[PDB]
Amino acid sequence: PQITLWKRPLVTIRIGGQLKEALLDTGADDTVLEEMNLPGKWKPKMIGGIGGFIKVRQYDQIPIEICGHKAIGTVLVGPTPVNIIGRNLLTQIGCTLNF
Amino acid sequence: PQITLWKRPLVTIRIGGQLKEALLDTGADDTVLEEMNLPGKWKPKMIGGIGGFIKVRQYDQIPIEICGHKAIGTVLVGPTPVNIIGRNLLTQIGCTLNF
Ligand SMILES: CC[C@H](C)CN(C[C@@H](O)[C@H](Cc1ccccc1)NC(=O)O[C@H]1CO[C@H]2OCC[C@H]21)S(=O)(=O)c1ccc(N)cc1
Repeated sequence: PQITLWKRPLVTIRIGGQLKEALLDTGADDTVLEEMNLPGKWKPKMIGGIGGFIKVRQYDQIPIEICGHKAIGTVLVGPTPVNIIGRNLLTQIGCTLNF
Repeated sequence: PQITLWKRPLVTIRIGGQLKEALLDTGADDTVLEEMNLPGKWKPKMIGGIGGFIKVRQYDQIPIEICGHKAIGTVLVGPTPVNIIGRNLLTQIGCTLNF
């Protein structure tokens, strides 16, 4: 689709058989999801945002269907204000900015 | 233009003197710029993201040129690590997400 920006670009994602709303966030290098259970090994990591640093759990090679488009990549789980889809997965679904 | 997301979507903006590099950020509701001493009235505000909140000064009706496109609107100013062009101005320069 083409998504305009008068409203937040929120879309439905499917991860681990669950449906969630997430924000298409071109300002995010990484994909960061609110606290949830994902299977498999994870690694403790830290990331910084506008307000400072948080601790996250890094899950590698996780499938997510974003608005009908398949991605398989790194997902960070931690205390983000909202689920964000960052550039690591936006590139996989062929997302660009246009003006 | 079309901007892929392999790299951070940084572009040149102008606000007065001062050309700056800023992120075209679909995840930011409002534009937030690094500390700078703008003229005019303003109001304090707190904006939240990963890590928590920062305090900013909200200036209204500030003209900004973004990649040669004219925009005018709210510009938040505070201790952000990166200059961020948010949705309030992205719509003004005709910017969409496409995939
Ligand atoms: C609530 C949604 C989202 C977290 C809001 N943020 C915009 C976001 O694009 C920031 C923009 C941002 C970029 C870089 C530093 C700080 C902020 N990115 C971000 O936090 O990304 C993190 C995930 O990947 C990593 O890559 C960048 C930092 C990490 S924000 O910076 O906090 C923000 C919040 C409110 C306004 N008005 C403007 C900006």
